[PDB]
Amino acid sequence: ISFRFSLDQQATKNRLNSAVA
Amino acid sequence: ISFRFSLDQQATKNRLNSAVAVHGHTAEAAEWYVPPEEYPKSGGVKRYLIDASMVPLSIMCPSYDPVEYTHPSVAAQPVWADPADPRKIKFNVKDEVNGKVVDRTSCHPSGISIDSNTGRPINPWGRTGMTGRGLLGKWGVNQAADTVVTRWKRSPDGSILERDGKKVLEFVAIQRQDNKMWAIPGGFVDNGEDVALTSGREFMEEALGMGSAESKDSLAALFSSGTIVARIYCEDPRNTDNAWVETTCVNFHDESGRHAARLKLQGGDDAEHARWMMVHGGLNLFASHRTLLQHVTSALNAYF
Amino acid sequence: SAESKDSLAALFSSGTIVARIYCEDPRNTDNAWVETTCVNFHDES
Amino acid sequence: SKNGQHNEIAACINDNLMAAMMHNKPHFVELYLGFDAKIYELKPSEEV
Amino acid sequence: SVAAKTLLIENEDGKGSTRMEVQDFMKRFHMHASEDDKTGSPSTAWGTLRFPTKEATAPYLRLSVNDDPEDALLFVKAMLAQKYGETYDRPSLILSVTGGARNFTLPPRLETAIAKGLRLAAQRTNAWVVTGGTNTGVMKLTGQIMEALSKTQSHFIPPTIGIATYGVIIGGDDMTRGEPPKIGLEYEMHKKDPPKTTPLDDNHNLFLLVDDGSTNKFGKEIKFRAAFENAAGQAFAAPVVTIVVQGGPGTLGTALQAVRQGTPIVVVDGSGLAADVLAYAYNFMHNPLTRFKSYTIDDLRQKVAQTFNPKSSQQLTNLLDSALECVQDPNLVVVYSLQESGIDEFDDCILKAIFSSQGKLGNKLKQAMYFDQLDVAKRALSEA
Ligand SMILES: Nc1ncnc2c1ncn2[C@@H]1O[C@H](COP(=O)(O)OP(=O)(O)OC[C@H]2O[C@@H](O)[C@H](O)[C@@H]2O)[C@@H](O)[C@H]1O
Ligand SMILES: Nc1ncnc2c1ncn2[C@@H]1O[C@H](COP(=O)(O)OP(=O)(O)OC[C@H]2O[C@@H](O)[C@H](O)[C@@H]2O)[C@@H](O)[C@H]1O
Ligand SMILES: [Mg+2]
Ligand SMILES: [Mg+2]
Ligand SMILES: [Mg+2]
Repeated sequence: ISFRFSLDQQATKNRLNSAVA
Repeated sequence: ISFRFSLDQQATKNRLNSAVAVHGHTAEAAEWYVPPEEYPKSGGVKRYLIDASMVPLSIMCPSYDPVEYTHPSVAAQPVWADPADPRKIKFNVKDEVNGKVVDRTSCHPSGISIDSNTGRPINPWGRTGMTGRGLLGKWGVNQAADTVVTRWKRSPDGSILERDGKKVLEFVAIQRQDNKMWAIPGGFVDNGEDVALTSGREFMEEALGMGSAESKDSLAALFSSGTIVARIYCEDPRNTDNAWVETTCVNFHDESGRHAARLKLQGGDDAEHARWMMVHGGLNLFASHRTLLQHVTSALNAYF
Repeated sequence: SAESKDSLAALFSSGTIVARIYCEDPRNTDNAWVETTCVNFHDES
Repeated sequence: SKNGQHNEIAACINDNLMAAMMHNKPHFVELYLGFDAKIYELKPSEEV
Repeated sequence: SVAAKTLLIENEDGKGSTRMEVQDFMKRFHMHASEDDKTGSPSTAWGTLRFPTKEATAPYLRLSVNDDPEDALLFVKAMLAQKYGETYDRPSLILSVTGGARNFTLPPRLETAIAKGLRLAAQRTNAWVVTGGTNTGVMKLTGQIMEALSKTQSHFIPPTIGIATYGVIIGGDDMTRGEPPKIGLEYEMHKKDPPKTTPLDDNHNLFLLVDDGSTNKFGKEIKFRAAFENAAGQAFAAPVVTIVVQGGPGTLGTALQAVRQGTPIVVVDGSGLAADVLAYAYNFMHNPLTRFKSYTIDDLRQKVAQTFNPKSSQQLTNLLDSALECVQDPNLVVVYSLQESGIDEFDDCILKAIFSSQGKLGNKLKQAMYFDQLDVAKRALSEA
């Protein structure tokens, strides 16, 4: 699982800020 | 085996199209959008039917007699509705109505051309067999903002689901009150406000039914990283020749999945039910939301 | 072959011209020779 | 059975079951029974 | 064969209420003289039918599609309360068997495995089995299963409710014409009736005929059937489990309504068509295993097109959309593969569907006690 998590974050990795809503 | 498949697709990953040898008569691209004959919520009012090979303004089309229809709700002049005499209004630039800014600029490269006879703008995207405003309150471009809040579709083991060699997305979808079709949360831009506030406000109103302390802060963390993925013309059935919906799409992606998990989905305002739904190319959604989902998977290199 | 025919069309939607070379064909003469354009249709999945 | 070749199973099951009875292999007689071995469709090797 | 004059209908909040006359109760049921009619007229087609070679008689009630399923649930409760007394055995399980009617041509080995598993499950849990009312296919098979149940279990016999569309029964008119109560009406499957051709199965104990005024148009009971089962499940605080074997377009609609009404489904993979499509769709949308990574929307569409022959791209799109809508919630669908498993894994799949419900904890533990799976009860108790 540790390897699955590690491979998953190595493969899944106009700027708007909507925090005012 | 899962690891072997994963390493295999990470290592195996003049342009010529030979499909004419297979089919024989290619029927082009997706052609041009034609809205349905019955206008929604109008009591049996029918448009003027036109073939898809005749919609564009470059094509002449001398046989054109559209019907002028405006909905009673719009004709009662609500705060969000423009005046019935659409003169005295500047299009293609940011216009101030009652001291509040409204966008009014279209994403079409040519721009909006103004008719001399009635002062009413004419839709560049192409005819629809109906003049007047219909169910839309504003003349010309009704700017809508859509909120695609996404997370990776994960199985319990924690592993991300993978289809066709790409990672699978998951988005929040609402069931509309008017036509009972699933859709992306979003709505028309209010006066004096921008797309950021509109996108966020409509997502809380529709998919969360708000109106939570640290959980609220968590939601703020989710909305601190948004990317405008597309600004396109909607294939919305309420569109007419003098009022059409154009959307700016904002994608809020949760890479870890922590912030997405704190959302207690419960339909409110103009939504019946809200749920997490897998993104794929066979979805039957309202208007041109499949194109919006195509744009978010294109940006995130996800399955579609 | 209906949808299978469509599948074949999907296969032929992505082709790359890899080479345009002179053939070492035994029927070649001094006044007529075969030259090939090679098209590769690769199926990744 | 999974690949739709049930007809070929049924065409050869009687003689194969017969051979299994002749050569004293009980485990093979059960195996065959359930995959359409009809005990009443047996045929003699010679003609009486 | 003395006709009943008063009936005991249970109250909405207490145990049971006062006995009152049959016509007063039977005013809650409507019939349509034609398709055009919406408000309707009083039904008057309710009583008992006598089938050849069957000792006991079966009650039947014809009601409309817009009629409340709670009223039909009272009808079932009132008949059982009349026949077996007030303290009859309450159900701890409603087991719905749906699937292929005329297109149920299944290899014998599988048919024996499905029959054996269904016989083992229903017997052990005294389940109320709700199928279609017809004498065709898997319903007939289920009827045969319950036939063995009828020659045992001492006094009390669990009802085998058959819900059928009125307008498909070769003897429907005889049931309607007459005075409102009919006690010994004989059912003739071999009689040559002109419009319809589908007879009612003789092994079903009660019958609900859903009427919409149409003739020779099936598909009019799916919603009622799902709504009734849901109403029955809420009233006796018992989980409802739908089983999908083979299938055709209405089985897909049955599964769609069942998952829409919150009722869990058990799809037997390898048993046929609308089951292979449903199993393929779930496995595509939810299963993280390696062999299901090549599953695509295109192959699913190809499978639907080869198996239900929709004619129109729009029909194919609607069937595909409905199939994808059925497997939206991963908790409500449990897929048992026939060719890749064991005899007791089917009872594990049925038990998984039972626990898959939301709040009926006492009944789910009772189902776990019947199937002799202490671990499911423990793991569940520890998690709770
Ligand atoms: N310019 C406008 N035009 C029409 N209605 C408006 C407008 N401004 C406000 N409204 C009000 O908003 C209501 C619609 O609810 P919203 O949630 O604001 O909008 P909704 O229809 O959910 O969003 C429009 C949807 O169409 C798609 O093209 C687009 O993607 C968006 O999702 C209407 O009933 C109307 O009362
Ligand atoms: N309940 C029925 N009983 C008998 N015949 C039927 C039924 N429904 C349809 N038919 C006829 O059977 C033919 C093929 O149907 P199948 O595919 O075999 O069965 P299916 O279409 O799935 O029927 C769905 C129905 O079956 C029940 O299990 C369930 O209640 C659902 O309503 C169809 O042409 C149809 O005319
Ligand atoms: Mg909306
Ligand atoms: Mg709004
Ligand atoms: Mg709103």
